[PDB]
Amino acid sequence: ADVPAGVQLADKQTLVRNNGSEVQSLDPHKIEGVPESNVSRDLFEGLLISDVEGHPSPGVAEKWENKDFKVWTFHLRENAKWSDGTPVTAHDFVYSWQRLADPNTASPYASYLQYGHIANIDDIIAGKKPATDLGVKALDDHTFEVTLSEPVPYFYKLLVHPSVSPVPKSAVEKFGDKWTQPANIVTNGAYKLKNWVVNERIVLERNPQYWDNAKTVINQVTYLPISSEVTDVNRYRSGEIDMTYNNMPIELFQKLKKEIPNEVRVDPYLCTYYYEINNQKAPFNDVRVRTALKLALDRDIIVNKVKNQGDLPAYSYTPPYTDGAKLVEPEWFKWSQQKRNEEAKKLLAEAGFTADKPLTFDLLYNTSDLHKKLAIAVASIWKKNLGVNVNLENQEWKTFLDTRHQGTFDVARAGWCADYNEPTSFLNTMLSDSSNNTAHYKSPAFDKLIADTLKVADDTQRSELYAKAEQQLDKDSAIVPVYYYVNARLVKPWVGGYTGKDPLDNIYVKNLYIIKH
Repeated sequence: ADVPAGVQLADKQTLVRNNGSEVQSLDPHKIEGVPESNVSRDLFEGLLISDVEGHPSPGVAEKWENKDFKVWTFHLRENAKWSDGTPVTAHDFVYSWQRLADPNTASPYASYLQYGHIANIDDIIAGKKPATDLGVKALDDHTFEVTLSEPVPYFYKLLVHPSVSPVPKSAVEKFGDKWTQPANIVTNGAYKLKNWVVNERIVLERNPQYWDNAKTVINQVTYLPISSEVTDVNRYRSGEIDMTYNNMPIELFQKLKKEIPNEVRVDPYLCTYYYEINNQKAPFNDVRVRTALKLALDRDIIVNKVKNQGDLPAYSYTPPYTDGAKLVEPEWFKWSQQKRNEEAKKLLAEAGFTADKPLTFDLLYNTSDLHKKLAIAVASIWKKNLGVNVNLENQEWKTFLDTRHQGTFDVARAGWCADYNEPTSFLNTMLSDSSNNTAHYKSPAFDKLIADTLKVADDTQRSELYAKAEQQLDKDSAIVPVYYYVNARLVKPWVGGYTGKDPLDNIYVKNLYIIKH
């Protein structure tokens, strides 16, 4: 942390953060969510990290170069160490990205190496080539070189993501899936794992071996797994919680706005809230059905009347304020709701849905006040605007992700947040073979538009193809865009260092500090 001149610090430097839910795991190769990444950033540090405002900055790599945006050489700082005191080296990285590529890891983020276009990743995911063939090599203990199959100018921006964080081979190999237990884990970020009580708390303690330890100020941070936004606000206002999770409850937000204005942080956020449709299951494999639901959902009601927390009605997957996005707002978004509603009902009648045999299906969401309340209004809206019947189902975060990967669903509440600030961070997740593709959407035309983005060396060219890829996605009604999020959470007046300027919300506890109160 960079403490401002003259701020007086508290004696006690401890932080309690709500984290939305029980993390799927602490293994960087086994995770895919915001809660998983919150804790990962404090424990495992990659090549680059986001600074306090989100800019890609030095992590384990102190400086790097590229040759034609295809061969990237990372110079690793020499004092980078793990919590057992042993050096962090380029060999750590080679082993880790290899472990991520390997199909026997079954990482949900295995496709991240495709997104970066590391050489040979497609045959490695496919089983055609062993993982040791990945285009990565340690030139020496402090020099890691990456070779891509094509120029990727924004490549280094991908490197702040948890999936490309180093994992310590000797803990993984001797303890298997128990490597992340506190007695077995070894970490290289600012913190170390002190305690892990499933559905109770995760307690991190400062890691003295961390290379930038001298600037770390919080000595201990606890991550809570509270999925009730009401309860998180409640324990924040009671004094137990210092920073809530950034999901706000409908029951209390307006009141909070009026009661504690200074503590309500409302900032730009590159996430999109959508109802993810299972594109390979009947009757959702019929574009008419999918378009009816997209059009009959009333964004003005959901976003401005029922949520009203500063979100913006959405008409696409990629957020339009993403760096490099110049999106075409479709015609249906400008229509009246009644015109959307008529159109939606017409397509369903063409799909053969009658009043005697209505369209009835499930709507899966992750346990949450916010999502339950939005789910009930959507159900109602869809019921009165289109005549469809919806059955609401909640699941704990972990089970919920796993249901969506399984394809054991109809429609599911979803949210995708950028991993790096560029449109492919969203668009790559819809590629036919993406490991992130829980929509189970396969469009050859969609795939080709995105494959062409790196065959041109023009920004305008590349934004126009992103724009066309969003239109293809909208043409197929792959999803139901609801709103672009804002980052809204409560932060105690004494928490210094949360600027609200990173649009990915990549917060590190090593950059925070408690002001004396």
